[PDB]
Amino acid sequence: GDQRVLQSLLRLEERYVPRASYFQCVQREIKPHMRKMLAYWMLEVCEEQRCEEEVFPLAMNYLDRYLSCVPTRKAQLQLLGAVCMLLASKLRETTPLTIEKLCIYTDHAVSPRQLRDWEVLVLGKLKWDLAAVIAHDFLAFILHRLSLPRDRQALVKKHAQTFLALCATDYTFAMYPPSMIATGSIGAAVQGLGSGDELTELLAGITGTEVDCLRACQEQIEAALRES
Amino acid sequence: GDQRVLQSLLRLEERYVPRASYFQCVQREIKPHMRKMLAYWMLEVCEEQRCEEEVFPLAMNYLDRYLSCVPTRKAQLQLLGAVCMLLASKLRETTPLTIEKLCIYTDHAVSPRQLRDWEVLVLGKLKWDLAAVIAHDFLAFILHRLSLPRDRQALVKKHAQTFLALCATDYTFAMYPPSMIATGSIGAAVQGLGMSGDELTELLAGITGTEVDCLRACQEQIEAALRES
Amino acid sequence: RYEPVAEIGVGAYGTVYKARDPHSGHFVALKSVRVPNGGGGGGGLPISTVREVALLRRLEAFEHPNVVRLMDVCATSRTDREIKVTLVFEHVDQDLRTYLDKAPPPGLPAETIKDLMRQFLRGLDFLHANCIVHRDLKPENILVTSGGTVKLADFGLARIYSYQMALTPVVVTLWYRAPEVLLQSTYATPVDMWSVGCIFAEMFRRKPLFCGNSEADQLGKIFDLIGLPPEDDWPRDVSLPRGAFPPRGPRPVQSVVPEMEESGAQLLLEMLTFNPHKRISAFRALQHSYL
Amino acid sequence: RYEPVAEIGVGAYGTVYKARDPHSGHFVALKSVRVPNGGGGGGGLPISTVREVALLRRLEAFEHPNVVRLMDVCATSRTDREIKVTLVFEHVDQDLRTYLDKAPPPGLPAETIKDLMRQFLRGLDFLHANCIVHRDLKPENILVTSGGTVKLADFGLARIYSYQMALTPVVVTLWYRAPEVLLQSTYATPVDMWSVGCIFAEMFRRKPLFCGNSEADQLGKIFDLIGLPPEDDWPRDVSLPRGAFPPRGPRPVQSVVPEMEESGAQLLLEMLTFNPHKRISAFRALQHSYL
Repeated sequence: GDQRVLQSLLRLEERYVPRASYFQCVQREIKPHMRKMLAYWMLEVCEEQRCEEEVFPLAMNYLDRYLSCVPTRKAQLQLLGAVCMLLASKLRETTPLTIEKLCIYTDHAVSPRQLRDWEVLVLGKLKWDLAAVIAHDFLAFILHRLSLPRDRQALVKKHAQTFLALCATDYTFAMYPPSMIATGSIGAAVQGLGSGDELTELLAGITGTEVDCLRACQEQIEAALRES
Repeated sequence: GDQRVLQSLLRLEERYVPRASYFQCVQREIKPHMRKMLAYWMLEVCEEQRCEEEVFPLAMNYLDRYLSCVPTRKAQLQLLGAVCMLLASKLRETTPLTIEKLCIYTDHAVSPRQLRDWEVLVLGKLKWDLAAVIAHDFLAFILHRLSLPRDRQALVKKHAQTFLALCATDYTFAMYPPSMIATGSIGAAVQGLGMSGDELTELLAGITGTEVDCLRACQEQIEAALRES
Repeated sequence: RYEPVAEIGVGAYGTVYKARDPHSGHFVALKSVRVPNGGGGGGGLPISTVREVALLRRLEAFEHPNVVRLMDVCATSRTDREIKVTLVFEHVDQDLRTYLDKAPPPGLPAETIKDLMRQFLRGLDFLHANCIVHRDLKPENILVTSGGTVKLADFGLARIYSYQMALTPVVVTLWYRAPEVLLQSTYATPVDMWSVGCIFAEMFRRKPLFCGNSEADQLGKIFDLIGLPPEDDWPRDVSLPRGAFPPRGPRPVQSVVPEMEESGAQLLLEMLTFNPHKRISAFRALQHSYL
Repeated sequence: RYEPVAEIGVGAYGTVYKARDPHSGHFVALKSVRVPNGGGGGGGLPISTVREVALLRRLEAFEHPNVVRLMDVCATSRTDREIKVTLVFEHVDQDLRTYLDKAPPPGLPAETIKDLMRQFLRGLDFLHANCIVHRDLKPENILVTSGGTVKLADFGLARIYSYQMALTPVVVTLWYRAPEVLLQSTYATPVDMWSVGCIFAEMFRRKPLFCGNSEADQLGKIFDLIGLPPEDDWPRDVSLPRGAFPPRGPRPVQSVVPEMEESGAQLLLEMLTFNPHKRISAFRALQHSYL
């Protein structure tokens, strides 16, 4: 049933977690602040197109993985961002984003020609391995394993997703396992919607994470929110 | 410019605020808990269909207004909910919800035939006055009038919308003016994202012309409703 | 619901019934249209219809003194493949034609026409402020109450009558039509202002300014007064070319319409401008020296 | 960046090149397809192609011992409009045909075929668990390593090979095809299990079970063994009717395929069931008394 799916999901995470901190590879022109500045632009686009909640974080997943092995330049950052957006959408949406819709969002600084080529470029560099496991993919499962009814899951799930989006924007969570980001931001949500020890141990028992980690993680997310 | 739009928006609110507390009219079978139980189902559907953030609250607006003058029955509640959903979407979305998509969400308890008829029924009872002003319609305007750049508006706006959805589910905010719900939940959001509280509440109040006292009690009640939901 | 007692004339919207509200004692103008009730992808309502009907109801809220109010809306599923929607409008017997029809020799004094034009532009500007373009203004749908107040009617009913009209081939008055509409140009808001000019002139004439048989004929009557537009003023991608007309020059405005004051003539020139971009809006016309 | 040295046979996927990885020293099976590179709504890649290619890469992660791995993916825009995608698969020379081709008189012992069938169903069940249906199983694409491990190949390539036409269909082997596919009733998962039966029998025969010229002929060979299905078992809305065949009865299974054990015969009956709904899955077959 669901237990078989969790085990597999957990297994995969390691494969779709950026290999290293790349700000020593793109040291010429890349900077952590630019990576976040780009993140908020990706968030605007997705919230604007009402994309599936999963696209953004997924797109950021592609970004980090690409920046890990490929030293790109400052001016090509926006171009790279759109491609990741595109791909993420193409993989996880019924009606994905067209290269023209993204073209107008780049204020026409990125021609449709560039978008087609770079889509192939990013795919090759990521070896077409895009079916990545991201934090969001843990929501449904860890929500079912709770003491809450679907009767109230609507608000909890929505609130949890802003924490999920938060993480994707903040580089400090980039290297974090999707499961921890999920179980952590979903704890920050449930606790803000109505103790803590009994809650954190319930969540940890699900994803097999440690109670210590979960707490420090959950607290860091809540801290990152207020200081964003 | 924008100043001309705010004045008009404010003006209209009174017209699209449910007339009274109707739980004395649907006293036979309706109950506040059922109204909220239905609200979360409407929220699921909209979040599922990735509807425009405005639909849900709008649908709830129709619900309350309809329940204010029309004593409906328990079994017809889910049917009524879908119609409001439908209408709200039809009015505010590029590609609104079909009556079949809503039909499968009702687990086929509501036939497509019922949905067509009740759409006409609800429209007549609301006198086809559906272009209502809801809290959400204040976001953009009151965000522009802030000390924040569009560079960071993405997260603030999203977080503010869960408070907006919260209000729509909780009957305690039903009778509240849209502007107060907006300026109040948008204050709860900005304060939770980092400017002191007093200086912030006075900035927000100065925009919508609301009182600092109200705004605070309102903002605090929303934050309180969130933790106890 | 409502009691119908008498009947209003027929235009481009069908039979308009005059009825009584057994509550207020006020008369209401019942206006019916048959809508879509069932579709080929499940029972649906035409989004465009529910929107425009809701857009009108919204206006009533503002309670502008220069526009007809949409009081109520009735719906009945008489047919199995559709539904009949009755729009209950605020009724006012006297229109602009009957107002000019009972006008003495010297017509309306300078101040009376001045006031009428002021309220006429006040309501129009209000409509344009709310993103509503009256596509066909005319003394028939410009109602005047016994009190002397000017109330515009039959305005934002574009997508509600498209279905009906397509069913029943209609014939309409193209005297007050704007040139761009006649040459199927790129529609705009300023399309209304042209109709304002034709009616403003009829106030000092008591007989329509332009009278065309068909579309081509309507343009002919127009160019013979304002003069043939320049090469830079003529639009692109249209059916009728500029060469299809003899080169005409601008004619004296007060010669065609006598009893026009200093600021009165200068206003009509800006009113009846061929280029919609150069045509002054209702807001600018309202704050003119003449008014 | 890979070096090609030798070549693998041609099936329903074109020229498969055998190449060397200058890094690992392992051989890889280069498999090329030409894809869409530019669209009428901006440059795009066929969603269905990027999805299925990404779905395969995902499987590699699980590292199941009974399925061929998709190691890498290369892309080159050789043509202006389209693009050539090279899928770098895990290579294994020996397939099931060559494995049975070098089989002694008594064939494979009961335990050897038992093991081969066990790994064969382990990988299949894995594929079905990940929502992947191998639409055409056959000794040609069922590879066996020198170690004795069974690795399935050429599986989830449905939407990737629909954009090309080489003529492979003309000689497409429909011996291992499921009855429903030949009938075009509905595509299900149990379609694979039928192919498992045809190959399981070929292990005790060293010669295909069914051999049909065309589609109609393939059914003929099938009904002559399992017997004509019942009225309640025959699907609705199909091209070929049940009356197009003479009424046949169930035949002895071990008579057609000798050297089959007690639980061996009872398994094939459930394997070669006409009704896909009554046909037992790979999970149930794996936990059978025979295995």
